[PDB]
Amino acid sequence: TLVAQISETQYPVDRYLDWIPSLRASAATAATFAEWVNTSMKTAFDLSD
Amino acid sequence: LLHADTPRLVTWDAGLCTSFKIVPIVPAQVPQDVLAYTFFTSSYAIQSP
Amino acid sequence: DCRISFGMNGAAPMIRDETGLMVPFEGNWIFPLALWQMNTRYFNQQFDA
Amino acid sequence: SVRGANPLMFRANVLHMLLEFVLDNLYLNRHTGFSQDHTPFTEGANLRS
Repeated sequence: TLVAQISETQYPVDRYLDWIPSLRASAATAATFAEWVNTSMKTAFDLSD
Repeated sequence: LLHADTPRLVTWDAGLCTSFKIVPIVPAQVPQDVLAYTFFTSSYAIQSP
Repeated sequence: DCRISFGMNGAAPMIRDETGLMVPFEGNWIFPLALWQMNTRYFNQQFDA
Repeated sequence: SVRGANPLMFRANVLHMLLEFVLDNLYLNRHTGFSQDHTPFTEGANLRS
């Protein structure tokens, strides 16, 4: 859901923050964004694996 | 006849694929008493192609 | 395309409009943010006064 | 003389020059790597390193 917001993906989802400027992220750019999402959920639920 | 040298067929290049370059022959006319030095982009250290 | 030309012998400087016209440094203008980011050093010298 | 050449032998020298030109360029281009532009100078282009 989040990656489709900052990239060009055919996933059908309502875009609510299109007035915020951004760029068409590539695979490398999206990977760093995905990494941040990963760690955030791991710390919230206290996961180490 | 027993052993012949094997030629080097496959070689790799990782740079620009060009054989022609542009070189200056006469320096520019900066500064001059007609145009102020703020006009030229070289005064701002802007790199040029 | 916002090229800036200095004026000669008291003539005012001019900048290129989107339609291709040259206009003096006055009036109401509309600028995308990307323009100032590209020419931050040059625009500051010419416009601040 | 060290500053002169025989005019009747220009074609022979030029022909050998052309053969040297071809031999020196017998290489294969290699894929190095890329990165997305973080500046607005291009619309998120991928630039070779």
